[PDB]
Amino acid sequence: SGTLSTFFRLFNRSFTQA
Repeated sequence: SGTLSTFFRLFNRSFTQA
């Protein structure tokens, strides 16, 4: 479920870099 964890990991990582 959850998910949300992963989605938040890719969203934060992508926002930080790029």
